[PDB]
Amino acid sequence: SRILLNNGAKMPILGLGTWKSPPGQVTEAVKVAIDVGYRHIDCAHVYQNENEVGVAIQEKLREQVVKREELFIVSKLWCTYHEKGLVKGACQKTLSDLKLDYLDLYLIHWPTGFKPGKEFFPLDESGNVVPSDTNILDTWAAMEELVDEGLVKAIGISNFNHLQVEMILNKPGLKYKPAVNQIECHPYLTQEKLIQYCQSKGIVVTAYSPLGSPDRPWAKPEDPSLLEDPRIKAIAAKHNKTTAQVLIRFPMQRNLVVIPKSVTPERIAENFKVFDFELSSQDMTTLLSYNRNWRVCAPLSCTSHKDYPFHEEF
Ligand SMILES: NC(=O)c1ccc[n+]([C@@H]2O[C@H](COP(=O)([O-])OP(=O)(O)OC[C@H]3O[C@@H](n4cnc5c(N)ncnc54)[C@H](OP(=O)(O)O)[C@@H]3O)[C@@H](O)[C@H]2O)c1
Ligand SMILES: O=C(O)Cc1nn(Cc2nc3cc(C(F)(F)F)ccc3s2)c(=O)c2ccccc12
Repeated sequence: SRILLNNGAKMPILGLGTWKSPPGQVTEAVKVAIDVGYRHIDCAHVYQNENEVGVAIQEKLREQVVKREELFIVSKLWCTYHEKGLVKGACQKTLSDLKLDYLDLYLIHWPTGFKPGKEFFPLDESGNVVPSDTNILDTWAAMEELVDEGLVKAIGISNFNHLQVEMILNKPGLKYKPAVNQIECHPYLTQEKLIQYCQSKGIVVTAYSPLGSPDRPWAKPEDPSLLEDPRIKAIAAKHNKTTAQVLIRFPMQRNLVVIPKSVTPERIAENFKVFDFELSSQDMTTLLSYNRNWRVCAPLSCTSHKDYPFHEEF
């Protein structure tokens, strides 16, 4: 159920995603997730619900359902906080909201720095994202100070291409290698080259949007829909599982961590019931064959940033 990180800690391979979970419902989702066995929760300041996630963890600690040491809590440094002088503050905001004294894992959320300010997505008069003049290495160094201060046990990156990861690995005077690279990954975006790269460097990959993010706010009706793909439904039916269950078990058999999101109690329980079956060799091969290089997260508004990650092949 856990994968060994390069800081000596073990990370639960199945976690709960919290992007688009309203504060209205996320407290309940987390409480239930913890009741049915989740120990990993994936969070972010930009998700605007960390207080409410905090509320649920604190209550379950107090109910004596779980202890802190058994929980693996992940958050992410948003783009507007890449300046080295802003990083600790941003982490401590997250810590305070979550009502925690440490994070198990803190990620650079995107490789791209945006103009610091109140707005999460600063756009100019004409809709282009306004970048900041930060660079990956300076931001990484700032992430390193958080480990050395005991605020976070591990640090990592998200949405970095293999050259951006290589930049960090080759940093003269590097203090900590990234532990995790969290990237979009599912049968329509199978990431074979970037996964092979990361795992060859002892960097654990976390798969996000594993169900295709049907609730992503820019969805178009003509877009491919993983959960409704009849080819996947057919794999599911043969195993007497749901398509979500197939889609969650798929990265697990690639030695990935996976973080499906739900606020629906029934689905939170369903999604965790994936350690009682296996996908066969043909199933895995079949699912990888559905790759189309289609991304949930890849906005036109960011494509001119110097650090945009998705120009490179991988
Ligand atoms: N690092 C980054 O840049 C980044 C980017 C995107 C996502 N992430 C993380 O990855 C997590 C997962 O990705 P995601 O939120 O984009 O989407 P996802 O997990 O692929 O899909 C979530 C959608 O699927 C529905 N769903 C969940 N379980 C289901 C089931 N058993 N049957 C049918 N529908 C089900 C959910 O509905 P209900 O909730 O209404 O039940 C929701 O609409 C995020 O929440 C976030 O923590 C990180
Ligand atoms: O961030 C999440 O976890 C989910 C997420 N994704 N996206 C699509 C994005 N695509 C990006 C692309 C870059 C890029 F690096 F590529 F330029 C940088 C930043 C972003 S945000 C959003 O617009 C968003 C808005 C609010 C809360 C969460 C999200």
